Formats: sequence, structure tokens, C-alpha cells
Amino acid sequence: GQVVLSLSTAVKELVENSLDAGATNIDLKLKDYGVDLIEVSDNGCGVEEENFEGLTLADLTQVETFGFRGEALSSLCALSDVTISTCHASAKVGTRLMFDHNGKIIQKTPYPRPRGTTVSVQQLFSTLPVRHKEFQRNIKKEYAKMVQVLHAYCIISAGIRVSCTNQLGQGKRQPVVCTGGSPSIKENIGSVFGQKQLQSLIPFVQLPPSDSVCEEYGLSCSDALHNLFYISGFISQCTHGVGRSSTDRQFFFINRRPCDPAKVCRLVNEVYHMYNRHQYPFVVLNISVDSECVDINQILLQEEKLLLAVLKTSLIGMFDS
Repeated sequence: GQVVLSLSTAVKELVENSLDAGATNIDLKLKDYGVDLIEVSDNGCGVEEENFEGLTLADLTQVETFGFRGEALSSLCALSDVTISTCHASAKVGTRLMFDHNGKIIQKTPYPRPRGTTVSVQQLFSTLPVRHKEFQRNIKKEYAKMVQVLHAYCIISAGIRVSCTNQLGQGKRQPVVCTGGSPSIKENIGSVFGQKQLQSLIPFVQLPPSDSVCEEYGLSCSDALHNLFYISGFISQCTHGVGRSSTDRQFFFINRRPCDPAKVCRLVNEVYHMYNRHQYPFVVLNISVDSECVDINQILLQEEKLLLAVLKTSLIGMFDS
């Protein structure tokens, strides 16, 4: 999709690679905010030896694409020093690989390690001095964005243990986020933000689109017919003060994929404001739909008005006294 050079998209793609590898543990180790090192360790399926050299050769995961080589690892080798240790179930011994900026293997050595893969990205952007400086100068914002993305995946990844630490210089390893492999989204939210964040949240309760709401969206009984939207998650009660001061904790997903559906986000926020004028809500919302009804041009969803009507009606029903 849309080519970018952000720290967040880089980490996002490494995390997605681990998830796709079927990992139940994903541990991220950062140094100097990711400027010095970004290491992602997982216990996924690992890489088969026959595909070593190949490592550098309708998705809502492709809206944005890191680098200029179409894929995570290949784009990363050109912009940093990539080291990878991996072991597939079929392998008798693991292997440690070092890559040059062209994505070619410099080294290949025996490395007895457990099934899984560890990707180390050293000195990100060092080969692009201008981008590298911009990255350092704007590290606070870049890191905050990466953290936001990490939080989304920690929240939605029930059953998967995700951890992340960040170390500044030779200082001690600081905690960033950590989930415990819990079976529910609610529990992950608690692990990520603390059980105090849960105190002010209520579960989403889906309702059929009301007559009045359909009226304002130009929907008829026939339009509400093909409703295949399944919404779940949590939102802040509309009670005074309970809300947030900004939209720093609003996470949306379509079929479990983190994303930013503009109209959905806007709607959620104004409906909340009808009840809590001076605050924004905490939001964890998953929209489950037939993937064939999703698109990009920006995420397009067939019968979005119906989805919006369902969202508003449901929220109004939850917020009512």
C-alpha cells in the first residue's frame, strides 16, 4: 500500500510476522527508543532452511507499507543491519544469519535455539542520514505512535503473551507493556492499562438499528436486512469525569486488525459527547465482517451507513439512563 518510513510501521510489520508465524510469545526489546536496537523474539514456526535466502526477496495490513522493498525484512535490510536467528520444527539445529544492505546473507552459522525466530534491527535508518536525523529529533512522537500500535496488538491478541521493554543507554531495562496470555480482550486491557482503567468501562451491547436512527441515515427495513456486522468491545461510561481528556486510548479493529475507520471513529466520539460534552472515551472496538465486504482507496465497507446506524443505536442504548 502506502509507503512510509515510521518506527511504528516497522515494529508493526515485525509483530505481524510473528503473529502470522503462529507465535504464542512475542517479546520486544528496544534500546534508545528503537534508535539503537529493535529486537523481536517469538516462538513461532521459524524459518525453513530452504527459504533462508528467500527471507529478503484484501489486506488491512497493507494499507501502509514500510520501506521500498515491498516486505518487512527486505525493506529493513536496506535501512539497517539485520540479524536473524531461527529454527523450524523440521530443523535439527537453528541458524543465525547476518544480512548486508542488499539483503544478501553475509553469514550463516549453526545456532542451537528453540523453535521460533528472533529478528534484530540495528541502527535503523543509518543508511539514510537525513531520515535518520529526523527519526532521532522526532523520537518522542515516533515512539508514542509505535507504542499506540503495540497497545492495539496487545489488546486484541488474547492467548498471546506480548512484552516490551526499552533501555536508555546503559540504564536499566524499563517496562513498556506486557500481556499475560489471557483469553479475553477485557483481561488484556487490564494488563495493558491497569485494572483501574477497567473500572470505568462498560461492554458494547449490539442492538438492531432503531427506527429513528435508520431515518437519519436513509435506511429502510429492506436496507437493515443484510446486516452482517458484529461489533464487540468496551467503551467508557458517559458518566461525568469518567472519560478521558483526549483520544489517546481509542482502538478500532476490523476482523481483529488494528486500523483507523474515520467515520466510525467520528461517530463514536460525537455520540459520546451527546452525553459527556467535555471528555473523550476510552475505546476498544472490533468490527467483525465478511472480509469480501472490505476495501481500500482509506477503508471502505459495504453498507457503512448500516454499520454506523448500528453503532449509534447501540451506543445510545448503552448510555441511556
